Amino acid sequence: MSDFKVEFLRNELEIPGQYDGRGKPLPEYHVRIAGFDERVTVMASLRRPKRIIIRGHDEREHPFLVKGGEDLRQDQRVEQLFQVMNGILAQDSACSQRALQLRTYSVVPMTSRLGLIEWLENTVTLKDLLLNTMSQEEKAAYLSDPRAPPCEYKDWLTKMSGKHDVGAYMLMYKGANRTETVTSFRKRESKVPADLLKRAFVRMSTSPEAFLALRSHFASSHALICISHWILGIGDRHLNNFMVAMETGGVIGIDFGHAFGSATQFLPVPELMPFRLTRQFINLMLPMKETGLMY
Amino acid sequence: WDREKRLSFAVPFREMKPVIFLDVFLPRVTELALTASDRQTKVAACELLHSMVMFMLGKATQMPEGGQGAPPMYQLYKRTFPVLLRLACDVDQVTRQLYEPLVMQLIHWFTNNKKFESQDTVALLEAILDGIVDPVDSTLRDFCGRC
Amino acid sequence: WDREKRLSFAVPFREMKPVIFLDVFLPRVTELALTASDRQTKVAACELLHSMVMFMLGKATQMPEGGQGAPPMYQLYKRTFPVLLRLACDVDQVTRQLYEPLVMQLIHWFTNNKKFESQDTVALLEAILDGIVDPVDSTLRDFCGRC
Amino acid sequence: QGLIDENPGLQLIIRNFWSHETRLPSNTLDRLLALNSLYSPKIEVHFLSLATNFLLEMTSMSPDYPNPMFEHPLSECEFQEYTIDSDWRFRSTVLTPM
Ligand SMILES: Nc1ncnc2c1ncn2[C@@H]1O[C@H](COP(=O)(O)OP(=O)(O)OP(=O)(O)O)[C@@H](O)[C@H]1O
Repeated sequence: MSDFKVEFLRNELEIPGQYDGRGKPLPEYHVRIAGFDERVTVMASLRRPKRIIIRGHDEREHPFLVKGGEDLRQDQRVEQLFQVMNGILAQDSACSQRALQLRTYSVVPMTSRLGLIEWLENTVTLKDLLLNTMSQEEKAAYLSDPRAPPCEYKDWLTKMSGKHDVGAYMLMYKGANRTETVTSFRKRESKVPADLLKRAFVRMSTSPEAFLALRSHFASSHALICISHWILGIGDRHLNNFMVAMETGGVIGIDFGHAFGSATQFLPVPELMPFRLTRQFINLMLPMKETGLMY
Repeated sequence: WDREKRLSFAVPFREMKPVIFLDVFLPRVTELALTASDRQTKVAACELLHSMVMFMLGKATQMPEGGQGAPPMYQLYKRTFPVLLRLACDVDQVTRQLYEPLVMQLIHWFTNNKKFESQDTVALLEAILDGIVDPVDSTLRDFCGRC
Repeated sequence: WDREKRLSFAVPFREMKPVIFLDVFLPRVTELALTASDRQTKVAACELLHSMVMFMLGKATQMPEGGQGAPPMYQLYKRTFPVLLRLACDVDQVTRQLYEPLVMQLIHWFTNNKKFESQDTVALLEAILDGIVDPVDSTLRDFCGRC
Repeated sequence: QGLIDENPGLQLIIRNFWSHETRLPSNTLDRLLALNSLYSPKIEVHFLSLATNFLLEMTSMSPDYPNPMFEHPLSECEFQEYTIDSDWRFRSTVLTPM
């Protein structure tokens, strides 16, 4: 990665996977590698993938995710799908009139154990965004200073008859009568701060007209993603697995190691929920339930 | 144009010191200064933007925060430098006599013992080296070359 | 103690803003803060010098001048740092609880990404490494070692 | 002469009497000019501290009196409250191993 430069006796490497079916290509206009750079960092999530940087002959950055050991064949195929969903969405009146499209993005399965997955620049994950709306005083409730889990959940497992951290859920579904689990879940759902995402968009927005619009596109793009993720049975909708496209303010559903029902098939902790409509989204729509614009 | 309010400006009253954040005025004042067809509006919108970019440089140079991320106002500089070029070689001669010297003045300041390494100058350089490219203006490119 | 007046301080009046140059008070206030035998004078002379060295750091950090010679207030720093040591480990416990933390606080600030190369820190280092030598005090040397 | 009086309570009432904006003017020039009338030699050892106590305390009401001198701190850092013993003590008065 230090040794690679533009030199003769080498086929100049066009930037990976930039070729697509959207019109005739103009191949020589596609970016090509000038070189790698003396910079790296590792992402927090369990396979510790890597924010590599490429400089192109355009004298421009392509920050990129290397992911690997996981086979990007599945991730490529779950995007072919999303490209054809943008296809029908652009091509029926009920969705062209609403300007409805997902964002897909480029996977490229560079080997059976790699891909250079494109980083969307000027974006942040929804958990990063959420904590970034908190003050140091509510952040104490995730530093886990008021109780050893952020909300009581891991310790409250003992009241729910579950002892250990992993798999103990396998017991609670036995005696989890509606009344005790709802009333205790409602006590936690009512602990964690009000109006966090309302605060996120008030911070983004210039003025009330710009807020009303930005709100609607987040909730619209979010809505379309969560049905289409359901349609292909994807799961593990963890709050790092969404990004706010921070310029346009829309949601992007980020990754798919558990596509095609395979999230809920895998035994040790079953996923009952088909997709995500949680509290800070209901709180984003507050004066009307999810039965409004989302529905 | 920014994630959090820069330009916090205390209005000189006698009883009190209420605060205006001037970075709400730029998105409209920049459009007036270029595109106002009424000439008297245009020049007054320029001298507001001039005094407001003087305010900008000063407030940044008090070091409201010293790096450790996006330098304060880099996100403004990235958005106001291309406006400053398009508006030096504006037609209106009263505008040109005000901003040709100001861009060269900025261009001097943005080479300096500390600041030559700053992303303030990266934003500046890539603004001007997008300036020379412009697909719809012949006089912008000449100016950006001389810049 | 200096060739030209640093510390130009505009008194907060309602009609007007007259200017005091505070660097005339130091030569007497430093002597009071150490050597005043009346205890009530002593502590009040300390909290003036504390607030006046807070003023000092701030006024220098606005960059009244950025080098190109003796840094502004280096000549004050060279004269006030040895006073600050002698006056942390003063006997009087009300004085000690005010200046032991302040010298460690200064000593943190005077290591930093820009300022670690500054003669502000050379003056500081050579003040403390004259502190450990003192031929007539046993407790100053211990403190300057811990510094 | 009541302006040097031995009891700090009466010393304060006569100070507060002259400080009033009808006894002794509020604009800084006429205050500075008027203070020359607040003298007779029996006060002289105290006078300079009184004249300055009448000028700076005109700032006790000024719009800048509660403003910060510099807007923000030296860099990213965080601050706390504190307390000082200030009661009965000079350091050199209690034995080591106790
Ligand atoms: N397009 C993207 N733009 C920016 N960040 C991304 C993007 N795609 C993935 N990430 C980052 O990569 C990290 C993990 O890799 P990725 O999401 O692709 O695979 P994953 O199987 O879901 O990994 P993991 O389960 O560990 O989160 C994410 O947590 C996120 O920080």
